[PDB]
Amino acid sequence: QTCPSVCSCSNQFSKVICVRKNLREVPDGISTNTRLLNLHENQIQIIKVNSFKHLRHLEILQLSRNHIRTIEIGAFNGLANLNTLELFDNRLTTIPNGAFVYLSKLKELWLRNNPIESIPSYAFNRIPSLRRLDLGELKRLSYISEGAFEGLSNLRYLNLAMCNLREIPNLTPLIKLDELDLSGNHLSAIRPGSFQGLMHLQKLWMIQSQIQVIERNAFDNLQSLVEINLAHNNLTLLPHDLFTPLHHLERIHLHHNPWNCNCDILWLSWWIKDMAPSNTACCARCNTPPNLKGRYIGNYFTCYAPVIVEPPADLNVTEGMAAELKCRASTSLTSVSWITPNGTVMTHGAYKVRIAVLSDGTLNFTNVTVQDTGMYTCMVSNSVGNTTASATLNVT
Amino acid sequence: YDLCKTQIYTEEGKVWDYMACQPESTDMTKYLKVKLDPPDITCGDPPETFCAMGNPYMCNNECDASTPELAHPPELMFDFESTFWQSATWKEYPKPLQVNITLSWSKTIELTDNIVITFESGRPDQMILEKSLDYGRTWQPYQYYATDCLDAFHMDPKSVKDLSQHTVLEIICTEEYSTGYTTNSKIIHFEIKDRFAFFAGPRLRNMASLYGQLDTTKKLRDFFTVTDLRIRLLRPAVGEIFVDELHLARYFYAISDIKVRGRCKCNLHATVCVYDNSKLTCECEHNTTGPDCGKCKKNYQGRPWSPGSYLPIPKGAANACIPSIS
Ligand SMILES: [Ca+2]
Repeated sequence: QTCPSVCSCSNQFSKVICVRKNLREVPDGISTNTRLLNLHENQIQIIKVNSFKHLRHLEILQLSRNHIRTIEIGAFNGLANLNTLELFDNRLTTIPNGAFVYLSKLKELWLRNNPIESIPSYAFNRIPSLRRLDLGELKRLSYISEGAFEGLSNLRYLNLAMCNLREIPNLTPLIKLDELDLSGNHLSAIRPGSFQGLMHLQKLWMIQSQIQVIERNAFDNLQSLVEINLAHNNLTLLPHDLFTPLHHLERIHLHHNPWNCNCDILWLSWWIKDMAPSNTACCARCNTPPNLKGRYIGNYFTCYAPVIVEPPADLNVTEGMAAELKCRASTSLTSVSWITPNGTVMTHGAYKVRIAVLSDGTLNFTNVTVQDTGMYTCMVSNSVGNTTASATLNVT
Repeated sequence: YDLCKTQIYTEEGKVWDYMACQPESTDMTKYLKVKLDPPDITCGDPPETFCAMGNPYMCNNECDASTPELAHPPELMFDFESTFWQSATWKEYPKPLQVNITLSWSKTIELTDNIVITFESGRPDQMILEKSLDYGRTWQPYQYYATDCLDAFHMDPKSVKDLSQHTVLEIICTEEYSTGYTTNSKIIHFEIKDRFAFFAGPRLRNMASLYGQLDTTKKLRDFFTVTDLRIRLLRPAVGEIFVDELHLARYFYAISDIKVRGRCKCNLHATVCVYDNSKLTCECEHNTTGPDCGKCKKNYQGRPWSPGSYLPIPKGAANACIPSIS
């Protein structure tokens, strides 16, 4: 029933608009019937204890584009139905631990464009119901804890864009995570060790993250991945059959990158040709050589099959000793996959348990067994063709 | 270049010494007249819900013309600065959301500073900045702005920094204002000060080099002269080529402020400019007549019409109209 003179209320009092009006303190006179409270573009700095105590039906609370520097402990007390909490473009130096405590309905929380210095351990743990979180545009960020995202087992969306981070933080407690945004950062090079534990992730955004190279078997852990955005990066080439373990993948964004078009970019060319339909996600163009510069991707030029440096030699060895099947390739780009006499195919990406394949392509054995004897074949694959090399192993 | 006529004392009598004139460069947006096509583009009737640039799931704020706090009329684009104008989200898919913002003047105006179009939500993936010297009859393109220049306009992506002193009048397509993950993520610029910098210099102290070229070359002088301006919007900020269909509320146009600074064309004959009957007109001096002082006043037709020149600095050549021969 009650309405403040500064704020513009609606009939039945569900939407309370306080936009454009200048306010230094939180306006007193908000009705209990209120479901939406908009306080965008204001001069409010401190959110006092029990400021939204009587508001039990309030779902969306907009406290964006304000001068909010400090939030008290009992500030968000009394809000049982609060789902969305807008806190973007403020003066917050640190995340208030005592603020986000008793919220069962909270699913969305935006905190972008704030001068937040450090994210501490067990942050957002008191609010596990959260499904969407945005911690973007943190220009004054200097520290990220190990257990920073701990407790957020139900979170699906996370935005760590423009935080100027060099390495991917601990995103392991985010099991249900589907969408991740790491765009506009200072990410040097994507290593295979990174992104592990994000099995349920489908969308990844790495737009203008200053990436220079993507190492072999980097996106192998992201099995359920559907879309990757790697636009506006300093990438020249990609490793052969990188998107092969990613079965559910369909859309890849590779535009605005200095691509060096040659024999090694043919697998990516055929991916756009057949795997991608009438609608293509990217409009990628070459930078080097200058004669091919600015042309759209998608075998006229001279190309050759992969060449093996050292073929696997037949060796006689006894049980217990360490065995090796040497198979080096001419270029580091080629993907090496061994075929055991059992029938199973072993690659470099797989875990190094007993029988393993390293970067050079050598098949290393820790302990030789009876069942291991037979005929071993190595298949070196390139974006143009395939070459095989036969070997016989003797177990005594 | 503020004074027109000064009391001069000669050996034989005492008359006036005529010099080059130039009015003060001020915020021109106060004198323009905005035109939008389609005119129903401004959201309000019926009220619509929009999404901010920050998150695609951030859909809580709405637009309503009936309430002044939620209304976004085109008047806010020229408001003293933040207030912003907004367009209706493209509900009609796959019909291209094309908006034309015609900035009419009905007077010749020579630009002095960069045309800055500060946006509120995203920078368009396809945009053309247009001009007119014939009061809106024909349209000449100033600069093109796109995400992929070779695909959108069939041109090679260039920049003002890549241009030269001999290629100032060249029309280029830039990718500088395409991405939204850098500083100035919501600002579109039309480099005029940088185009003057090829002659004047990086410091802009040696104005004599710029002034000298403007008096000799007519085409260079006409390049900065405008009677009308147009913001040809083609595709809104989508980022990725593959556009969403279920949530069309994410895509729309939003302009915070437009910075159009310059002087009215007086052909170096006037300093005073009166905005009489909703139109800016030159208060003609040096015995000149017309809207831009382009014609000699009858009875002052001794020598043919010639505009004033800046050289020498500061007292430039006026080239005033002399009386007719009996
Ligand atoms: Ca404004």
